[PDB]
Amino acid sequence: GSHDYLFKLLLIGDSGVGKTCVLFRFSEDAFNSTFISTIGIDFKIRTIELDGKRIKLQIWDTTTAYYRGAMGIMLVYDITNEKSFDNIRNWIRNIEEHASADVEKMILGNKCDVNDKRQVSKERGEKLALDYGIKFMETSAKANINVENAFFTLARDIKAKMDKK
Ligand SMILES: Nc1nc2c(ncn2[C@@H]2O[C@H](COP(=O)(O)OP(=O)(O)O)[C@@H](O)[C@H]2O)c(=O)[nH]1
Ligand SMILES: [Mg+2]
Repeated sequence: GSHDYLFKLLLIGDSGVGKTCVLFRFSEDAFNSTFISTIGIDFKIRTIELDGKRIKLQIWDTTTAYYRGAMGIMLVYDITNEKSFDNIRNWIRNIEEHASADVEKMILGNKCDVNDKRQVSKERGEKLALDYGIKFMETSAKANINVENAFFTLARDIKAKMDKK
């Protein structure tokens, strides 16, 4: 090594988009468990393996002094809620103002399992992401679609930058 890695990640997005479920699916493989109380757990930690190294992810759930340690940000909307998607512009603008200069970013279109109630097309999300030069994927905390993908991707981008300088 013998460097150790702890990446502080932040979930941000409108109330109700699934931030807490994303966090608890990734860290406990749970969704609407009757055994887990989520109140008021501020973060969860999961360790992943990258390049043979054990990377600690400290993932926080819901102005500068708010983005203080954050190295990566998941910008979350709900594919069944157009307004939550529309507010992503605003979240991006806030992050640009108050977060670290080079914070790594990713947009998540969550609840992609609810296809009969979809209000935001995958195409709309992809185009918005492409416009800001931000990575994108559709997720489901319920079905465990792209939740690991999202975190592994962001972590890789943080590590790649950190391993340069
Ligand atoms: N079907 C489905 N429902 C979800 C998903 N993620 C969250 N939810 C539901 O959406 C609601 C809001 O989720 P929550 O995690 O509390 O949102 P938060 O306000 O962003 O913390 C809850 O009823 C969740 O069960 C998902 O991927 N699929
Ligand atoms: Mg929550």
